[PDB]
Amino acid sequence: APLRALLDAQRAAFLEDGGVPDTLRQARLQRVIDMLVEHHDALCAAMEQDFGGRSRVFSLMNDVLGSLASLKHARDQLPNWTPREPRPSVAPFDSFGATAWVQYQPKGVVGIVGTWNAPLFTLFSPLASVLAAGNRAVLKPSELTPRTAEAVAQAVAAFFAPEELAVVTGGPDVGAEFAAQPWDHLVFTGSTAVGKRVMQAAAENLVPVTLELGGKSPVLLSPGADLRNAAERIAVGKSSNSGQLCVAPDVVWVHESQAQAFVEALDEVWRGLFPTIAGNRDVVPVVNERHFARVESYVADAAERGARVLLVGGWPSAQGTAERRMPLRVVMNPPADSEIARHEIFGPALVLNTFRELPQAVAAINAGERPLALYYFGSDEAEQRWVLEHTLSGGVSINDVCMHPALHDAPFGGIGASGMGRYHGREGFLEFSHARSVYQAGSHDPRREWGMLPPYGEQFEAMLRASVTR
Amino acid sequence: APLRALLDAQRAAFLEDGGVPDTLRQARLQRVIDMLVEHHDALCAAMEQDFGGRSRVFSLMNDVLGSLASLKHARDQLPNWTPREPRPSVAPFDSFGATAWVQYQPKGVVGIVGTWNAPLFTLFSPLASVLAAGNRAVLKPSELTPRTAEAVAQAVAAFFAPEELAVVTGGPDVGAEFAAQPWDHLVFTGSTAVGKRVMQAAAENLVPVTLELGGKSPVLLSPGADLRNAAERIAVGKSSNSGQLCVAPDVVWVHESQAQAFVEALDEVWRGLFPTIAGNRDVVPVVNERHFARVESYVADAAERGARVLLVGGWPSAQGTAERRMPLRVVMNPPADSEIARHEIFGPALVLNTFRELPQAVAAINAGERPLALYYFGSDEAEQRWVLEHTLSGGVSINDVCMHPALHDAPFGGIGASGMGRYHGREGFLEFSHARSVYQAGSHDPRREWGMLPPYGEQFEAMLRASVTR
Repeated sequence: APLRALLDAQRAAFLEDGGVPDTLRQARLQRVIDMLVEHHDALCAAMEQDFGGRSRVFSLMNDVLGSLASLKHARDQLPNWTPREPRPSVAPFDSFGATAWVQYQPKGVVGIVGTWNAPLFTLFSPLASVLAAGNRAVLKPSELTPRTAEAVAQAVAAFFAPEELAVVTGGPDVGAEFAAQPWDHLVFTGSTAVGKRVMQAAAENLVPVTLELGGKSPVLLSPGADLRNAAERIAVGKSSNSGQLCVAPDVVWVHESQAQAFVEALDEVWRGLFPTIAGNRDVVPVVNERHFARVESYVADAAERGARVLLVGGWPSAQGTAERRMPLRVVMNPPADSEIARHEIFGPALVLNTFRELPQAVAAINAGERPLALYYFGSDEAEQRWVLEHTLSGGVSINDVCMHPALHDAPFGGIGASGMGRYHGREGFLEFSHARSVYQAGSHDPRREWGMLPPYGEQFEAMLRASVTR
Repeated sequence: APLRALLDAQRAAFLEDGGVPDTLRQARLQRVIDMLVEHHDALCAAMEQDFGGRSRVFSLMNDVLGSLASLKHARDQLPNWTPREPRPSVAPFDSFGATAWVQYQPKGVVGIVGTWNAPLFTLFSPLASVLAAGNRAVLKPSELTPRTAEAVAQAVAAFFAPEELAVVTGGPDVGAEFAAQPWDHLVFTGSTAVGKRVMQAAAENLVPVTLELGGKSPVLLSPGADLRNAAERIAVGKSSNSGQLCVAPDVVWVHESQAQAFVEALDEVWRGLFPTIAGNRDVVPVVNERHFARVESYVADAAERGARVLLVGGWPSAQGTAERRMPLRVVMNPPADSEIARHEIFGPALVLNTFRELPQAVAAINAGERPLALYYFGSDEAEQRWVLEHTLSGGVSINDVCMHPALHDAPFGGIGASGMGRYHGREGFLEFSHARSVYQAGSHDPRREWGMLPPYGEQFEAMLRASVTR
């Protein structure tokens, strides 16, 4: 009842809104920016405590500045997106004055369900597109970052009336009720398995959904790639948030003859990034004991099944285990029925699979679900093109990892099991708009003269038949 | 299994296509064009007999030429849609050579479920966009047009290998198995209630959907509108297919003082279009006795509840009833709990609601579900703008009805209960494509030398804080 009452109040205000001018959308976006600028110290502290020691430097980059960048881009660019677009109209009536256009209008009240790994970005980066399109919104921060959820709730209550932007906090019971409301559009970031249940819940009210989901993002290492450079970039991206990123490298494909050299370079880079693991505040802990036991169970299962497990970047210790801070474990060619071959790792472990011929790796990728991200390292344009043409992933980075979601003017989203829909840029503006085609009649209707109206003319029928051509 | 075996055969062949060049997509579209050109007379005969007398002129114009025009537009225009689109890359790394683009790739195997009221158009017009995007497809014609379904199946089997394009026929049991398959995309046209169940079925496999559904499409008659011109255009569009169109005018809103003039004009026009009703091959029958009883019960139920019912365009007769050919019945101001106020008519009856101030009509529209189409007649540009700004519908026609789905270069689809997603034009190409964002790294990575890598120093932190600005 209280959640529905909030949706109804936003909807009542929207139906009185009518048109939502550019400058009102920009003012709303500016208000969100001003709120984050005012509250970012409290927000970084909350994120740190929620993880049990997540670096405020990483939070500032990933969640605070990442969100601010999305919001500013939408603020500054949306005047280019709102104008209507004239289109050719229906021939031959356009020869008599008929015209046409597409106009974009907000859908109304959008719900946004965030996740815990980037608990501001997964709320405020989709919000930037949602507000640019002229909607009102309700945010549901993750209960796995409850200090952050509460700081976001207090901050929005201080800056916004609830009819314009509101926050709902609570456990997964609240989230479930959230997903069942008749929104005009629902955005969800989270696991593939939960995304299915979100879509089932949305189906009850025909709510369109943006689902940003998961998978095992592969890296393809060209047999001709600079292995030392690839190891550096992959180490930086994989160690970010201790692998707790939706686009983190999950499986690396490397030529058999280059596996050892790659792991050695990966280890050297990682030890230079993290000279200690236990007690190192730069190492992001696994968010909680549940997810720590999850990741560790994949590693232990792989070892029991006979896969070789390598330590990269340090040694485990009692204290690191207690802090949920770990070096990278690399699992070589795990069996297809092992847990780590079948689940998203989302943590400090990595699968390293070897190949003889790069099409062998592409075939394995294609036999699995389509990942949110796919990566290719190399310098052979023909090979790069072949890999992309014969795969499908949500997005791609070439000669780096984890970079394409930071593109403001390109869509960010999945495909297949990694999700549907997108946000960011003009594509994200379109996602939360209805594209409304309009035909406008001309002055003179020639149908009656031409015999096109019943009782139908024989000449008209003759002309219809002469129009059936290749 | 047979249905799944066919999907798997198409999927296996898709994975071997790799890239799908423009010219292959054009050849596929041309083969569909050639098939329809070769078989259109037999298809029009099947459609006539399935309805018990649907005009071969109407079928030729709407199902045959409508489908052909969509396919030829996709064939001729797709080389404009497939090129990759460069985009600004991620700052500051674009100052170091990083680049980006969006590339479009087919999703794979698309299922298309058609309906009976336009049994070719609702298969082949979405198919045009599906094939333009590089996909393979399976079609499910409506079983309410069984001769047409069979003719489509035989025509496709004569012209196409089933791994490229195939047809499945059968009743609701087949339709349910069809909606449960793991397509890469599913297109469904039909009622809102069945669309809900389709979306529920798709959720189990995270299948993205294009749902083209229903509602009660309203006409707003400005008090300044030319009433005779509006009556003429509305009579023509409402009598098309005897109202069995997803964008047919369903409710007309008229100022109280103009209702009589409008109904008199509508009658005069309708009698000119159909001087007789019974035995008149120009009058499309209601497709079968079930839908005939449905439509007639809405009329009866409204009169039983006190609503005035007016005859437009002729007088009912025993012969007309047996043929399922009727004059228009106009139901005035029916109560909100009447069947005709709550259901899509989709036949030869129309609700006429009166207003004293035009905003009353908009308010009532906004209190119901969002319709697939909305129409405005008038000459006041400001009033026209106000109406469109304060309503939302799939599409719109101004000073005509039923025209905007014939736009080749604008999307066609619904919003809210009238559906989600779209086809036609570049928008339809994009519907059945994945838009894959790609970041490509530059030569020199500046992060290390700028202190952006762990171990995190205080100067990097200071630079981050200095970036937190309005």
